[PDB]
Amino acid sequence: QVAFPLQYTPRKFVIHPESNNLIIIETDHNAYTEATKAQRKQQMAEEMVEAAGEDERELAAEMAAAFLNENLPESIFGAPKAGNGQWASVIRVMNPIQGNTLDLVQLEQNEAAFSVAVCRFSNTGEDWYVLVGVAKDLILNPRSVAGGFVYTYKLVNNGEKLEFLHKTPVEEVPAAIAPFQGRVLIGVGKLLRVYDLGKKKLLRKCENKHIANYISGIQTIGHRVIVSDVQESFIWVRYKRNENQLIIFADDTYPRWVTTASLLDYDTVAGADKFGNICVVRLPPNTNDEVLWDRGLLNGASQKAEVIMNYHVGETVLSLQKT
Amino acid sequence: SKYIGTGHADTTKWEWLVNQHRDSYCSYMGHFDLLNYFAIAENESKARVRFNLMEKMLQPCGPPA
Amino acid sequence: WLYKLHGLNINYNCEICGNYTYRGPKAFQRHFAEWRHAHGMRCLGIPNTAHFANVTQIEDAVSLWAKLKLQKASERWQPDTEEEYEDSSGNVVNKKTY
Amino acid sequence: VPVAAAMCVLKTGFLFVASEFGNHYLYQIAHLGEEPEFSSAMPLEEGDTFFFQPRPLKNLVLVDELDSLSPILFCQIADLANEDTPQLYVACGRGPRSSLRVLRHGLE
Amino acid sequence: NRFTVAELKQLVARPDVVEMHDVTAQDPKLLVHLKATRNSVPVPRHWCFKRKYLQGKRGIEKPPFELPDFIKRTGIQEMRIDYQKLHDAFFKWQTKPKLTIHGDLYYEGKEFEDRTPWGELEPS
Amino acid sequence: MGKDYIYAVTPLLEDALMDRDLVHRQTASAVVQHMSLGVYGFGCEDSLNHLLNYVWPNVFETSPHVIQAVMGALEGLRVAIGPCRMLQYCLQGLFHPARKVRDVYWKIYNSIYIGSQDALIAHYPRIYNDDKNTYIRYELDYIL
Amino acid sequence: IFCRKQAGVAIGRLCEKCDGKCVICDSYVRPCTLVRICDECNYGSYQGRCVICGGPGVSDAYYCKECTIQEKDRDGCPKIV
RNA sequence: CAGAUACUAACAC
RNA sequence: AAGUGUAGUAUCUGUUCUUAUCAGUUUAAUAUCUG
Ligand SMILES: [Zn+2]
Ligand SMILES: [Zn+2]
Ligand SMILES: [Zn+2]
Repeated sequence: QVAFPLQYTPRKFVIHPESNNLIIIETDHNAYTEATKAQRKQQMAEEMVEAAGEDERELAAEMAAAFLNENLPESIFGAPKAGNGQWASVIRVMNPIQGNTLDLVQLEQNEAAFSVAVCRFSNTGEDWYVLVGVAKDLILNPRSVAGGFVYTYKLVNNGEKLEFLHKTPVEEVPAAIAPFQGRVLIGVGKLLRVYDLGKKKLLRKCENKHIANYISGIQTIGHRVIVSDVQESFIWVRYKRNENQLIIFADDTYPRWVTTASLLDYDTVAGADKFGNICVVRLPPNTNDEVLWDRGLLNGASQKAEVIMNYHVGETVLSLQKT
Repeated sequence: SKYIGTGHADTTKWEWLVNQHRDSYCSYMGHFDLLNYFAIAENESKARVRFNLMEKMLQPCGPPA
Repeated sequence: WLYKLHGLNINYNCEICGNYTYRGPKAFQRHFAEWRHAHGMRCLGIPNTAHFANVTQIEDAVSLWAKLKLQKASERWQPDTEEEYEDSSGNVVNKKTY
Repeated sequence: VPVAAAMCVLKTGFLFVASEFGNHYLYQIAHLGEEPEFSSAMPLEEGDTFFFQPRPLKNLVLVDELDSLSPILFCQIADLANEDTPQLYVACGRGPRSSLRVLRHGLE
Repeated sequence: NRFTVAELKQLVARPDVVEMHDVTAQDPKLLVHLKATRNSVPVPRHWCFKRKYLQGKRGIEKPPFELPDFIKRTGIQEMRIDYQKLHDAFFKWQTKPKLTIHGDLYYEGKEFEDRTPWGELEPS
Repeated sequence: MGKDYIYAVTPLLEDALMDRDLVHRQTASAVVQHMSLGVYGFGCEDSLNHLLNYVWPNVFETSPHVIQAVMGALEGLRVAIGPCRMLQYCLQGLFHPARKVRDVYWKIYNSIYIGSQDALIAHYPRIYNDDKNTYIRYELDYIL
Repeated sequence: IFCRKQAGVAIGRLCEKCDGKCVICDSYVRPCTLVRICDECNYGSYQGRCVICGGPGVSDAYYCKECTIQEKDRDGCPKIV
């Protein structure tokens, strides 16, 4: 292994197809941004001088000047712990061949990047855009959030630079972003949305409100969309173009605390959960995806996926890949 | 009946959930990876995550009704 | 003994059913999905779903119905207002405005 | 040193440091400790605290680092380097000890 | 101090799940929430019926048990020897019956009421 | 070896479970239990789940031998189809108005709990917060 | 009624009549996990007596495979008292 | 509540 | 002429109770019991 240092815990990355650069999102709770760390240090230095009244102020000024210049490396001494609900987050474009940072965007204090995508939009054809889903002021326990944003950058100079385009507000954390049929799907808390690019904001063109809890991930093949719920495992959604509708057509019959998902084939999903299990769920043959009187089955969808594989790995799995 | 965790016809909401929460925190303290998950998510030391879980064991759902 | 067994000593009342008295636990439970209740349903403009089973009182059926309507309306997707368009220069507009 | 799941002192004068996350370390204990020594016997005011200055390593010398991938948070198997054998791109670590690590089957 | 059915119906996210007896629970709001959960199974309908379970299934002539087709075609139904065919019945011809989905409980009246798959076995 | 023969006997067991006679139901429940304990770890969940649909309605049986057999089948099925299923069957009856339903359901729940306390942590349904009480397990909702 | 106290290092025994039988469920099929009993059950005059019925004990008592699979071997001392 | 009959537990002798 | 005992179920037989108008004990509800 070759190791390329990063500043915060990397949540996800994606590979830009035309240059092989990695767009990495890194995010820590209990953390200061560089800007905030600088500001905090400045006021600490000022307060350190203001603490002195006599000729001791000369020594206090020397100590403050020393303190402002001391720079103990975070990788050795630990990053300073900001309070509860404090976030630091960056978007990094690094070359994988040798880990030089091509570009580094630092997000505002208490913005936490949770999802990232790279895609083209059919309305503009050729340009590549990085969409980053951010929570604002997220409090982990108890859970509470001041909404979120999806930042859009165009990715330029043959995949090397993030030109900020616009920032689109959303009501809850955009936890998953998935390029889809020349637009993008976004999982905004429990809501699944189709967004087009626009100019000043991403434009909501379709939505489904029927996912149980928070969307933890999205995968797609063709007209099919596989949604990971944080707890209610896998929901199969079909997008219909002409009607402009997202229809739930199948779901799992077990709670799974999904952490990651890989599509094996057009009917089959491998899942991992928080409890160290892998499973494979398959739509049974002749499952139909072309779909107060309706109740569904067992308070879920009318058709059920069948668990064809279960295995306790023993360790929490955060990635799966057919390769 | 003798086994702590068992219920019966007169088990309240509060009693059952306090069982679920104390049982969850013990599972978290044992499953090293689930503890790993929480420590990374909170950006916190494992030792502090365990300590916080032990603190929460005392009254995990707020006071009895 | 059969009179007490079939619970015919009890006598439930339903306003939606024009204050009919079924006289039975089972009778009552079946009636909600039968003709008289459904007529009252038609008269009040409420569909006779499982939501209104065991509901006997007009003000309740009406208010519960209203609640259900709003819930379903806010659970659905309304592209006429809920789709976003840009008119020019990134000004966001409705589907009807576009 | 990095935050440790366990520390163990070897009789041979080494400190093993099993890191909570990331790589583990074996340090030779060069010295057993001008630095101020704090005590329970010292008078200290209500709400006050002893203070010390962190600095670079002084009693410990790094002798070995055990490359560990915990925690892996996001992995991607791809041939980004055109080597006709894909490399595993893993986003590891936590906090400022995070890294992207490229894994390739073979000996170094 | 209980809710009316009317009251409970408005206090919950899924009124249709509310039954008449629910308001007489210790915790009706928890009960209705639990009934609304994904994949939970209802209590057997007959808990409140006076007749014991399956005891009204009387007064009706029913034919003897229909053998599965692979056993039927073994011919032992006519015999009452060919051990190779007897093996092939279970190990070649055995076909899975119409198995019921999770949560679809039985009761007295129920009876008479690229597209290629991944990781498939290669042909023998 | 039962895995080879489970599907063939499943219809016969289903017929016995549907039978009015208590002994047919009692004996079929015994079969169920043994066959579930023998096929543990070999797939075949689909057949066992289908048979659970037939067995579960018998939880309100009062006959001592029949109830013991049904309980034994359920304990076996807990191993074979998992504590998650068993919990899903028991959820709606735990806080049911009738004490008779609750008594049976808590008895079944207790067997699952003693048998699979650790496993149940993953399977417990989300209970929403009260005004004075916090019931949501927030850590399990953390996203990494 | 089973003793159900903490199982010790003492090994359970079966008389000739009760041999082959699983202590918990009377099955003659697939003995699997060796039975352990509490000290008090092994003590004095009770040394080497049958777990099921208190007879002279000639063979080692076992939980069967099913009882092992169900973790019924874990409940504690299964001497019937 | 009593009588007759059938049955269950590899029940025991 | 392969008998008897222990523990427990099920099914025919012969018994299955008019009440005003409310309360209480109860129960999921009824019934039961007490005014
Ligand atoms: Zn009516
Ligand atoms: Zn003996
Ligand atoms: Zn046994």
